[PDB]
This record gives sequence, C-alpha cells and structure tokens, in this order.
Amino acid sequence: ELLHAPATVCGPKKSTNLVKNKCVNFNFNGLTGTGVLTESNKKFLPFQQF
Amino acid sequence: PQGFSALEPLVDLPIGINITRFQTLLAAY
Repeated sequence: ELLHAPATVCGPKKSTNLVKNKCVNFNFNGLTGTGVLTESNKKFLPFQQF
Repeated sequence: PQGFSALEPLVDLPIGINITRFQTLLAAY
C-alpha cells in the first residue's frame, strides 16, 4: 500500500552525462532551470548542496 | 559555556512517530 507513512521505498533513477560550456536544461536532484555549466572555485562546506 | 559556535547537521531519520517525552541513559547535563 501507500497510505501509512512517508515513502521510504523508491524506484531506481537513471543518470545522463553532464555537459559543460553549452546551454542546456539541467535537473540536479529535482532542481530545475536553464543555463550553461562551467567549473568554479567555490569552497562549499561538506554538508552543503547548492 | 561562553562564546559562539554554530552546529552542523548529522542525520535525518524518517521515523514518523509522535514523541512527547524523553529520558537519558547514564554526571551532569
């Protein structure tokens, strides 16, 4: 069933190769948007995502 | 305990149980 608690069983999710320096429609873990991807020098803490 | 320090997250458990009271297991806290 599916009406007792929050979903803890999920189906597999596929992945696609990432591209750089090109205008694409990216989708990172449910984050959506449009733009170009390039390398950075930011110093994200280990527990931070975006 | 004088000063400032931020606390980083550790875990996130999807237990979903109602909690109203708690107790510790054992010299001061």
